[PDB]
Amino acid sequence: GLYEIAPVDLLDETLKPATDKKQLSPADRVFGWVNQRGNGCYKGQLRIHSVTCQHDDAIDDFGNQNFSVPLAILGQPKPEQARFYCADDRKGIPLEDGYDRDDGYSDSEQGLR
RNA sequence: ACUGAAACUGUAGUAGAACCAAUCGGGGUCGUCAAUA
Repeated sequence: GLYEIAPVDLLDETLKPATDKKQLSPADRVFGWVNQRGNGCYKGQLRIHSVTCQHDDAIDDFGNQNFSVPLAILGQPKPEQARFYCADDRKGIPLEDGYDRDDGYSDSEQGLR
């Protein structure tokens, strides 16, 4: 089945990425913005630079240069798990327990988490 | 019912001044998929 509402519709227009120079939120000013939908960009007011490691032997060679630990499974996020990614309110409150999956992206008064 | 002759369209003059190839982005991470018996 398909849920009835697309997740973009469960996000408020004031929380979506900014579409114009006048709707720049704090991080869009501090870190800057480029409009993904048209003209409009802003150079960020915050620049990170001069990263230096202090420790010379900072890297854990696990024993030999050829050793390698196999690293769990980093799976892809699956927002289809509406009980994990969907919120019962635009306050971000979780879905209620015990309801069937169709409850998920179900009403416009639902929110994203 | 006696051709005028002779005469450099040339001389001077910087396609140039100003303009940031640049703005935003963690090499990141979980549950789905199939439909019957």
